[PDB]
Amino acid sequence: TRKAVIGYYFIPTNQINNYTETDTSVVPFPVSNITPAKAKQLTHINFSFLDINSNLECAWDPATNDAKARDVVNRLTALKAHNPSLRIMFSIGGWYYSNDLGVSHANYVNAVKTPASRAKFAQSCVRIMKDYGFDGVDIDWQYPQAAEVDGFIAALQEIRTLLNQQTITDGRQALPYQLTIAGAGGAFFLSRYYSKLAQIVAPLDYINLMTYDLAGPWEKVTNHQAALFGDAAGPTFYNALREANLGWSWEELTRAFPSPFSLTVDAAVQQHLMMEGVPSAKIVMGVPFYGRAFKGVSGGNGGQYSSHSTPGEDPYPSTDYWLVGCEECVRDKDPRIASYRQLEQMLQGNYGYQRLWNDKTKTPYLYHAQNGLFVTYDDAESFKYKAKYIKQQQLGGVMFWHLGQDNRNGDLLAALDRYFNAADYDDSQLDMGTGLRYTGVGPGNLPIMTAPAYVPGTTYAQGALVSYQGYVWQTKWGYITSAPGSDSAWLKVGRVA
Amino acid sequence: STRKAVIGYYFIPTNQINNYTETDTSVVPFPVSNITPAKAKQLTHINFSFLDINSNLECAWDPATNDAKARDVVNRLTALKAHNPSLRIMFSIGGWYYSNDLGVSHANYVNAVKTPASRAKFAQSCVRIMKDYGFDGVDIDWQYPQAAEVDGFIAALQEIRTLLNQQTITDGRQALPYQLTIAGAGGAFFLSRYYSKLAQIVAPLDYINLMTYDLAGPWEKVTNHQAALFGDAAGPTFYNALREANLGWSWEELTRAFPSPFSLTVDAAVQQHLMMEGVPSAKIVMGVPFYGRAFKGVSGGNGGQYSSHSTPGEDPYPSTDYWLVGCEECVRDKDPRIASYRQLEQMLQGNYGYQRLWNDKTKTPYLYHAQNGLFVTYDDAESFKYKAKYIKQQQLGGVMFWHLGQDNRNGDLLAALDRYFNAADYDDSQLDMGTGLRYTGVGPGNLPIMTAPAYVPGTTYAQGALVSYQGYVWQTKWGYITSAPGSDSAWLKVGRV
Repeated sequence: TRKAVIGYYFIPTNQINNYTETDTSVVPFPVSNITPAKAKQLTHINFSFLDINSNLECAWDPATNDAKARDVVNRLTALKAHNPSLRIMFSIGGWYYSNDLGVSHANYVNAVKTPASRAKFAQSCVRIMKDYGFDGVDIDWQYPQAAEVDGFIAALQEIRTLLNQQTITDGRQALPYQLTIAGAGGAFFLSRYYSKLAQIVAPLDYINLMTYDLAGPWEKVTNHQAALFGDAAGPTFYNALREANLGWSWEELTRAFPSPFSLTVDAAVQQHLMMEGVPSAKIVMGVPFYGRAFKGVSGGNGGQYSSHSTPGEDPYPSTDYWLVGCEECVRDKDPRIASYRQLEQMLQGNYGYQRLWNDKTKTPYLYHAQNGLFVTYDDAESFKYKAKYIKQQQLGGVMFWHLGQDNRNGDLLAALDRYFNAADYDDSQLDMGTGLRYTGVGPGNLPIMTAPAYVPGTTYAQGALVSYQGYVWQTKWGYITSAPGSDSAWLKVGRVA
Repeated sequence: STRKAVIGYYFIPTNQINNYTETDTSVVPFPVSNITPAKAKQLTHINFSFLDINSNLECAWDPATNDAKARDVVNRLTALKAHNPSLRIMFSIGGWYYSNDLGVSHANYVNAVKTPASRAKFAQSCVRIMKDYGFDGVDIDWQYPQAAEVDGFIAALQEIRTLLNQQTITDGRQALPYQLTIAGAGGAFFLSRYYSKLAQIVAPLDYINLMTYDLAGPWEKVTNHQAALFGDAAGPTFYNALREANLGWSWEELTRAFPSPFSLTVDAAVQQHLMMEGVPSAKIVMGVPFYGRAFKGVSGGNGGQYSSHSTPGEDPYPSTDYWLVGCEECVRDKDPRIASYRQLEQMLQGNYGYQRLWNDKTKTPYLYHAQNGLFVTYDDAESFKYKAKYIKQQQLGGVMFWHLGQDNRNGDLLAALDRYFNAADYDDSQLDMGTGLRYTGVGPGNLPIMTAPAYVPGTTYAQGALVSYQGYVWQTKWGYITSAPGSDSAWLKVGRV
């Protein structure tokens, strides 16, 4: 089955309102930059972002010129003429609109509250989808928590019911309307809804993991923002999933959530697979088409794992643009982030950067010795390892943020497509390295084990193993005269064949 | 100034009941007349033991019991009330022999609490037995109900409480109400069976009498004190079974409440009870042993403490070798592994080769026989000074002990307990409680009082920040916290306002 390749197309309201395909100082990335070749390389384009208004319905930002919005969407849906499998999805949410302190956060919480609100919200999503010509709905709430999760789940279920009926009504069985969400790619935010992952994923075609932004100026130590595997020399983090309302014992939590651990792409994927009922085929790995930069770093390890003097707040609080050669940073007023397009140009500009590679994390980084700069980013080489991981782990595919950040020729997208589909690419001998893998085991993903059946009336010593009611259990202490189950003395360690 | 409870077990095997006499210790070692008026005044409760739960699922005497003899023995005990208007003669149902998992009547306990009808019939039989023989309350000693049986056990106790309170009104006993108590586990391993529902178990009781002894024994590989008040870092430590109880707490919560490994001591048991919300200190009674446990084959260097040994742990004693030199009662009872304080005192004053030593951390005595390689852990009037001070400082309900027949002829241990609680001329203000290890877990029931600024919606908090909300003080487990305590898993309750 073809791997999904989901690329975000993000355009701010002011660019839609002044949309033009002949002035990059107004619209840096017009839809006309997406050629038939690029369209064939994508399976989904996530148009972003729509929002939820105070009337608790899906809607465009009110300042949007509707005619111009339709025109932009039309340019994207016209790409389907070049690829019969391509879907132009629309995404509702994003950090700015939906974060806890975001401008529309209350609308997300309130829309999912009751059967009536969820029905009204769900119907609005399908109305918008049909009115503008989209092929599916993507929800990007960053992120629901606590009492909001059950409502969020019911909302997704309702949208799924409505989309499925719309597929039949429209005779779209060959290209059914889809439903996806962008999910947390790190344990801190993931802990908010982790316990109910199976219910969240059930109504979805895919859950697109935001496996990037795992490092940044807001952290005290420089690090790779999207390491595939861990580097013991790099920083480690508290495993927040140990605090999710799971109802597991101390041993169970400890075995499932080693801590401290390496915040990596592999960690997020494995944390999702640890939960029962989350299929690998629905998990999509996200990758960044941009890098993050730090200043005031020390040499020694190429700027890796160093203290730094980079402002961590937003917006960038200063007027000094210190990322040498990054003119894009000047225009966007932030020297802490840059598109791959720009980073690649900086590499061809003889500006003093050295491209280095970490063979444990399988990601590149730039080090500017002279000025004390470190940049963590991804490229066609790190994507070889990530694509092989997607294949080996049987994931659904890849997602990326965002199309406008690829170089002009679209090389990163072309690479992803090549690694999944080209007859002339062979990664059978690609060595995945010895970087740290996430090895937690959840009572939801126990290995097959074999042990003698439990015998009532028997007294068991510490560490004894027995099979009982479908699982293999181990004693945590001695003189056990109780049967396996809720009784504190027994630990579920495997599944009986 | 509420009087501390002093609860002594009066245990009498059936054959002694059937051959009861107060003029021939060869047949009845400890007859009721040995409880002089002076001793009766020092007790608040005598727990007559043991009754059982029969196949009919009702409280009952041992079938081989001569009922007329039993009634006469009981009447002799209730006659003691003539010397102490506060004295209650309770009866205890259970004990290890009848109710342990592999015990002869275990099935009856599990079955008696299964349904509303089985419970009503069982509860009714307890009150009937109480009234018919003239007892003043019901003590249940099931060792011990398991997780699946706990809810039934709780409901049974609530039923008995309801019937007892009705009987108190019907009998005009407002001045000395009928009581309900249980003997509770004094070590974490057995306590973990019902720990999660401690509050519910304790609600219908006047007292929960902790069996804070037998914390060392031949079933353990390392010799140790069986009732250390506080811990000795040089002694063995144990796995904290409570972290595996069915609490539903988070990793941080479980970890801070249940350090592991830990020192199995009397203080640990008491503090573990106080950590639960709804368990009042006034209902907690500290058990103490009037007997010592002996080990053979110990080595030197620590006076016999913390040594490997060659003592059989099975019951009955699997040999005919009575190796506890000087212990005549051990031959009588065919078991050299247990000796009454009465017998130990005689062995000490004899010239048998024992040396009495004192561990100033655990605040308990022990005997070491250098010639034969023997170790004995026991309690005496000196260890009782520290335990009585602890009962007062911690505002516990009182003390319980097993058993009356093991005190010396002058009743010195019972007299000591009464002295430490009630003598106008005893002063323990200067008694040094030592530097032994205290149990430092913190749970919902013993959060320290603290102050912190009120939580403010919309504020972002760093790692370690403290706020007050809903009457508790909370601290963040990581950074960039954007929601409220009780809704965001990043907050840990660490104090009480």
